[PDB]
Amino acid sequence: RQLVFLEWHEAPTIAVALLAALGFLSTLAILVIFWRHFQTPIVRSAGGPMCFLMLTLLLVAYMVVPVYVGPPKVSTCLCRQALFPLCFTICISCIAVRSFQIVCAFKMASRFPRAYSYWVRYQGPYVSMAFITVLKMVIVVIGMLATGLSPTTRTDPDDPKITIVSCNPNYRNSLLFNTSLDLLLSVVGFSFAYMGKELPTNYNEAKFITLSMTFYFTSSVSLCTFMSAYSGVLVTIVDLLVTVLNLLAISLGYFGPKCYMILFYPERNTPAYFNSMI
Amino acid sequence: PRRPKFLAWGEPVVLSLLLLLCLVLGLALAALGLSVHHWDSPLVQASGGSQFCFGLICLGLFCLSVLLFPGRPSSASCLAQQPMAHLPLTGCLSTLFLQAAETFVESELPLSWANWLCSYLRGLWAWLVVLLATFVEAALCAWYLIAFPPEVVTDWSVLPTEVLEHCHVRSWVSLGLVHITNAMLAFLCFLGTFLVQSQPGRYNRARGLTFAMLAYFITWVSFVPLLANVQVAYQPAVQMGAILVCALGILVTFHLPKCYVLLWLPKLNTQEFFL
Repeated sequence: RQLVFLEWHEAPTIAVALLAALGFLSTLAILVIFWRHFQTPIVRSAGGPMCFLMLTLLLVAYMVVPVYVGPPKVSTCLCRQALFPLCFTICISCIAVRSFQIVCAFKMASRFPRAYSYWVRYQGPYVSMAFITVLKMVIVVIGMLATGLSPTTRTDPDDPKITIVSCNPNYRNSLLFNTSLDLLLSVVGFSFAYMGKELPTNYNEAKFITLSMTFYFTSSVSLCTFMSAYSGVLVTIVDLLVTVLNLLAISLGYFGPKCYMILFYPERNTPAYFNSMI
Repeated sequence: PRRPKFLAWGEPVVLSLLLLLCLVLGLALAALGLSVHHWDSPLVQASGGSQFCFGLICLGLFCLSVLLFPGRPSSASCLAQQPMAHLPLTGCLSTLFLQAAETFVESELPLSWANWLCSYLRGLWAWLVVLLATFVEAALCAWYLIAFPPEVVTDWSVLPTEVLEHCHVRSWVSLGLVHITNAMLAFLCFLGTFLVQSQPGRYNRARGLTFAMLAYFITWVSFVPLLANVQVAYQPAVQMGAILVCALGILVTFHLPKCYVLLWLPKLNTQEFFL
């Protein structure tokens, strides 16, 4: 019998690699455009260095493909199982927190200040992001070290001559327990963002949060359906395609409008204009 | 000895779906009747005039397509089942896509580009868009009927004392070749409308379009696991149900409330409120 894993000759593998290359280059363009304009409202309203942290994490996440492809090793098991997915969840947590801040803060201050000031004081935002981060991290560690750090193999269901090599035992179950927390975060951020669809507060970014969360939600549901109806060789590259599409749904779908306005609506970057939106 | 097995005309699983077909087709043709009677009024013109009627007719054909699934299989039935559903479905969905295009352009675009582009979403060029969508659907169906044509399969072994005859799809992954166009049109239609903000004192097409596409996607997401899990004898029933429930999801959500406004609330059918 014969072992199977992704390799650079394959049409879908090279296609996905090109898509990931597009994502990485666009993210780098975003980052540098931000860096030059670091002192201006469009990026200062984005929280400044936090967005550079997020963009660094996205740049690292786009580096998955060369590690995802080829014959696996224990190190590649760690990379595929934990290191990159955690980088994704970290970013989604920050998007959710900003979604909450944009729409809910003023109302909560006007209606429940004695409780909400506990979130206002100390380090509420960082506390929320860290709590979600360690939640995902510990769940990932539990799953990975329970199911094993070595590669796993199975017999193909309709051409049994080939055996398929992967790093996620019980693929549907593993993906469920990986993505459930991210689905929760997605729904929460989408709810707050949609309640904020009218607000201009920070260059209308509630609208873009809604759009990006939609792009993530549809892809996640599609992947869950596909894994509920298919088991062949394609799974281990459909997962990668969905991962890259999610990374695009963030990198383009949330940051792109900001740089688009920086380039082609610089008048709105003037403080005198920002004072009409704040 | 073995007896053949397939969805029989008169099996309750078939009759209960034929009654649903009766309801859906009756609602569609009643909506068309109300449309024809109030053809010139603002609520119809704001729906693209004859575009409304053509969409309803395409939906009616889409519903009537289910009669090919039950009964004794034949090669013609096997090859006809999918195209006869999804081609009229394209002919229907493209009109809702045009409505979403209008509601998006006139709410989320600068006024110069809005007043310029809106001219090409009406008249001859709207029929051009519909025709292009239908042509692409037909091309992918022609690809399907050559690269992945289904066959009448006789399966002696999968039942304990009966012979299963079914229109065997070679693989589910191959069946997306006919879905992709309708799915992408539905997704674009949804994205075009789901985030719009209503002006006060005027009608709001975007909510109807949004909920119609939401029902479409709920139906066709539920369709896959049901097709995977159901007994091999009743997959035609699942396909018929998916078709009819999708048609109902569109019909109850988009056309029917306009019919309701025509019947109960004609005071709203005014130039100021709709146009």
